[PDB]
Amino acid sequence: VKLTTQAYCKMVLHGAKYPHCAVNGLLVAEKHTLFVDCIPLFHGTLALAPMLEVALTLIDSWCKDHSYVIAGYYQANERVKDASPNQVAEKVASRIAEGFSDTALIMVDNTPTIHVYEHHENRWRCRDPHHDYCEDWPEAQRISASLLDSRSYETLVDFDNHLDDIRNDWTNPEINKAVLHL
Amino acid sequence: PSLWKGLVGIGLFALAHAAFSAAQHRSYMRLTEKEDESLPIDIVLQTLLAFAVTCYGIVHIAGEFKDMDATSELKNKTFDTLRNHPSFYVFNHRGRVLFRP
Repeated sequence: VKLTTQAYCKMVLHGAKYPHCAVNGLLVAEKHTLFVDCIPLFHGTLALAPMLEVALTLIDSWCKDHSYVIAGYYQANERVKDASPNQVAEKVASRIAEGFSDTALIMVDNTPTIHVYEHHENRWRCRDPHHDYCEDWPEAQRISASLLDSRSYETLVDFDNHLDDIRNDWTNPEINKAVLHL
Repeated sequence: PSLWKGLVGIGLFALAHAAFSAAQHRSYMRLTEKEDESLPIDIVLQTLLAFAVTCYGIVHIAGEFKDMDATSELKNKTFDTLRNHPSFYVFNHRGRVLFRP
């Protein structure tokens, strides 16, 4: 229900690296739930099955060895006003629900600025209209800007950039390595 | 290297000098009216060497060839530079509210 400064900073960095395009990834955690970090998957046209179902296994193979487990899924729509979840968000959340309970469907509202929908027997209903819980807002807002002003998103890499060149690390070592000292 | 241009320049200069030398020798032979009418091999060697050097230089300055296989030019392309259509651009994304509101 809470996100770590690393998860939030990686989310905002991937969202800023491709503003014109959509943003998607998988929030993975340790095995009440805290989102330690996210693995950003793709951008642009996301309504495609094979590359999305490859990321499932190619991230599980890393998390099972790194003692991690995938907990949630975030999406950022192309438009700046529309933040309603598409069919893809539901179809991916239902897939992780069968392997890990308490799945959170995150919608990055471009114009806080984050919605969290939870499934309770009927649908996916958000909680941001009522209230959204985080560990500490000012710390995250400071450390995010600290990496934003330096234009560090140009250095960030996601799974789509990794499928182009394997020399790129989808786990973002050089990002959280700077996050720890800030 | 990019020094081929200077090579063809020196070749053309030597060719012009050989042409001037041949003009001088022709003037001398028409002045003295000799029945030999044989160009000096000294200037003939210079003409041939300058011609060879200049031709070999312009063979290099002409520009390099390119592969015929189309699949070779798109081997470095990525879908991040093909999805974008400069005609159907839309400006109501998050970059407007994020970068310089």
